[PDB]
Amino acid sequence: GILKTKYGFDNLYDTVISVSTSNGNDINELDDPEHTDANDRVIERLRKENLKFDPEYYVSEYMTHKYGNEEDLEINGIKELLKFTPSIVKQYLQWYKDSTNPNLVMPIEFTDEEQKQMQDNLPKKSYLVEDIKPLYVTILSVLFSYVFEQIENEGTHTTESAWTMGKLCPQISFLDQQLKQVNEDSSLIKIAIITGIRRALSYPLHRNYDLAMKAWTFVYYILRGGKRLVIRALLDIHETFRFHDVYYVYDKVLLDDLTAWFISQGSENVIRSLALEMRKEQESLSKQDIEFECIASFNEEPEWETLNIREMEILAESEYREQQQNP
Amino acid sequence: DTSEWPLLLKNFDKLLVRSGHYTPIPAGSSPLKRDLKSYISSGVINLDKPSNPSSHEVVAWIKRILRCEKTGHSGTLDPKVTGCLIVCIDRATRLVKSQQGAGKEYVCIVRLHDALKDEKDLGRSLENLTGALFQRPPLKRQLRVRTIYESNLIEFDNKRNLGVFWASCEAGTYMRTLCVHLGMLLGVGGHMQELRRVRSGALSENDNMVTLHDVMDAQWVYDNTRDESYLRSIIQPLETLLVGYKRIVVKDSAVNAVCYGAKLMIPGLLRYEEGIELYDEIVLITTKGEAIAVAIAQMSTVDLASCDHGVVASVKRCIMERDLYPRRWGLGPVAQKKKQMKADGKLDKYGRVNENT
Amino acid sequence: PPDTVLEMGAFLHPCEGDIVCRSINTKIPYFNAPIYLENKTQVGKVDEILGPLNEVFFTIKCGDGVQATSFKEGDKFYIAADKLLPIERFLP
Amino acid sequence: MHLMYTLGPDGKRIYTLKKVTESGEITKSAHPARFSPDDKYSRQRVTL
Repeated sequence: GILKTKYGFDNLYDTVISVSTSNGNDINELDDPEHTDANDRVIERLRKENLKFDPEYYVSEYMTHKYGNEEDLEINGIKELLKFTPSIVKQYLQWYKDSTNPNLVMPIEFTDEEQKQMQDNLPKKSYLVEDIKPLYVTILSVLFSYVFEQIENEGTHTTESAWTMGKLCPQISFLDQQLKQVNEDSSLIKIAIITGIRRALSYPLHRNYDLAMKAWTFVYYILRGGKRLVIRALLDIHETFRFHDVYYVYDKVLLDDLTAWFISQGSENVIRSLALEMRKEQESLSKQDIEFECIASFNEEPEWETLNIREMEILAESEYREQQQNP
Repeated sequence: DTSEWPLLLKNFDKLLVRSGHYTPIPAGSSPLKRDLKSYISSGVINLDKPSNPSSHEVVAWIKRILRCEKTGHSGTLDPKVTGCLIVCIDRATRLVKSQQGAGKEYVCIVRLHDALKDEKDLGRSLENLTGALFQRPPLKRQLRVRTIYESNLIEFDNKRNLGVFWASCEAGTYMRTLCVHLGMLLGVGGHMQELRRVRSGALSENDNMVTLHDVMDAQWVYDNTRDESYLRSIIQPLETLLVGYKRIVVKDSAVNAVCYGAKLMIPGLLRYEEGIELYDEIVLITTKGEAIAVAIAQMSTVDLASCDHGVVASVKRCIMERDLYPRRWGLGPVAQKKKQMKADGKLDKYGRVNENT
Repeated sequence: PPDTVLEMGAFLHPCEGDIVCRSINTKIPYFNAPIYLENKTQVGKVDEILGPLNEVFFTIKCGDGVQATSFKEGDKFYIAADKLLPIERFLP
Repeated sequence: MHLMYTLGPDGKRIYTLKKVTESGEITKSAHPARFSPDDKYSRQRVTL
């Protein structure tokens, strides 16, 4: 009608994204970034995740992990990926083993390069934020993106690292902080975790439920490490976006502020609490909750059939027998 | 004999082989044997820009004429230049960044503001301004260093006070500054009278340079007679801009990973070019000769021959789409099979597929 | 009033009302950096900087009532030592 | 415009300011003709 619908950190930003699409921003997935409210963003995302998800790609990836040979498995990568531990997780795990009280926060001394980042690259300002609960959940979401990226890439960033992270993160590719629809069941943290999984089975190179789950376990570990370990990850995420001459924009509208805010207003108790909260939700989940609407046709328009990811593996393994049998 | 094959496929048997075992995935087409919509979408026109409407307006005209999602282009430094403008269409836009940082050659007419007391002086001041030069942008304008690799005075007419010369230079070098600088170095003062760009990166005015009139015709001819041959001749496939680069062909199975930015590993290696030095910029290609990505090599050809494990190349720039080569197990539409499980029972009480055997 | 001063330029020739100089410093002038004679009087300011990395030249925009043609070869030109950047700040 | 050429023996352009060379070849403008986006003469120009 008139006014743009603000987005990003505390809904302060506009225009920036819209402009970036003319400049090669292919992370954004909103059809109309400047004129789409929070609820409509959900509607739009959920529907687009369905069109994006590819079951034939999903089953291929599963079958390879379970039934492919030594050769096909090494081309794919999945077995190695699942053995891998990101540098940040690894220094938490190391603290854990040595510590006689695994329940405390983990002491971090920020590196010289990290001190420099915090002076130079982040906004210096106070943050009056009344509504901080969507900011923590964004942290929860973005960490999953990061951890997934570290695993899939085995510790070394690449020229699509920001794209991978931005895709797995609903607050970035869809500017969506609400996550849960409202119209006229489940925790918000439980949705964030389901969203992470569903996107990790539709967008990246490796689409694998175990992987998604592994990435989430590692998120819980970093959280348990405490605020200072979360900041260390936030700093890496931030750089990966800043260093990109197109996607730097997501620092502008979201990560610039989010990391600066977190450094000063970030609570240690809220972090730990989020950690134990998200672990419960993750552990209450199974393949049965991961549903996608997939396509079968109809002529008398396309008709969607709903099936969870476990149903897809049984139909695969069932038809796999007929192939192994008949010839 | 394979030295008759088009573009990136020239001299394919002059690539040192690695693996013998593999199976060709039906997806994708070779660059020359692409089909219209996607040929155009990997398209590149070496345009002779007319001396007038700005580079952006002209590209806009190409967009309106062809009708396509995106167009970008090789460089804009001077607005009245004629000559090579490489207009990229759709997926080819992926390569404009490189095309813009690509070396450019010019033919320039300088206007001196008074007659030189020694004609031979210009050639000398031109010779003076080669290699790393200082240069501040003309009419946000910071002093930078640009290199002029070679120049050459072609012709000088002291009475008319006009000189015509060639310069080869780093991207970002301004010819209208160059002209002002000769002006100052000669005392009489000077400025750029006119300019023509004779090469932009891997494309010179000799390599199939077409005009806006050709673009309009080629499009008219399809829209009215459905013949493509025209349209398909003015548009060269992006793989053109990559002939110079050394080549690694990638196993069909490993292609998609490169499209997501992942390293290329030994298991994924199929063939390699001789004399590839550690850190070179290489192109990675399908066996159909499609450019997957431009990559930084990580293993010398000698290493690439003897190595059991190891990473071969990191991706500098993804060109190819993400799910062009998905690795389908070729089972059968999973969703569609659940429609037939409603149509025949066998589905459980809750409507979900039975874990049964 | 100026303080500590460095050798900057040596007069090469005039050019449409400006002073062109061969460089005699190892450092690079600021834009608009005021230029002085030995008797420390402001003759104008730095305009254009040009030439190769080894053989820099620059132009002086002449200050109010200063003729470009009222100088000769040799005549040195000077700059405030604080208004100079090392060559390192432009290289890769 | 001032920039003119003739094709050398090798096939490539030889640039010059002169309207006719030293060897008596009449020279061509180096620059392409202006283009007008609305040019209904596409059909006439294509048959030749």
